[PDB]
Amino acid sequence: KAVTDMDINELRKLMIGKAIINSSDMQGDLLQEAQDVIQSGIENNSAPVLNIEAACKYIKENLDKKFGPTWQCIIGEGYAYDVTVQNNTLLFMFYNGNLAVLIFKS
Amino acid sequence: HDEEAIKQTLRNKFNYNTRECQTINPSIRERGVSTEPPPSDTICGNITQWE
Repeated sequence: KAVTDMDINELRKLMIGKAIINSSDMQGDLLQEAQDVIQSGIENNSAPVLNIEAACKYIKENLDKKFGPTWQCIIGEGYAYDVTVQNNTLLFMFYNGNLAVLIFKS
Repeated sequence: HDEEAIKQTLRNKFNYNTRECQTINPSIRERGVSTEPPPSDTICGNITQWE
């Protein structure tokens, strides 16, 4: 039982609300506001089949009003990127399963 | 008394009073201010299903 009983397919099915943060470069108080908004927005726009474009459009509009005029966030199953951002303007957190989310302020 | 003397005589300390008035002016100063935005750094992140 426990970890041995658990399987990758089983783990994904068992928990869909688990939140994992891989890279943090933004102030913690700012991260708390951003994390609550992104999780709520993705679930609302997830629909029958998750849309990468749909999730980004909702996140981009919310972030621009929330902090600064030019805010760019990209979410993909797998990607390699080099990004130049302002100090404490980049937060990296990936959702449980094959979902990687990158949000930064330019 | 001459007419010119009478004209001078007509003016009196009580008859004519002269007051000097000036307006306070702040001293002009020259100052240089330089603004430069927060340092920005390049970040590269690679995400994989296993990671």
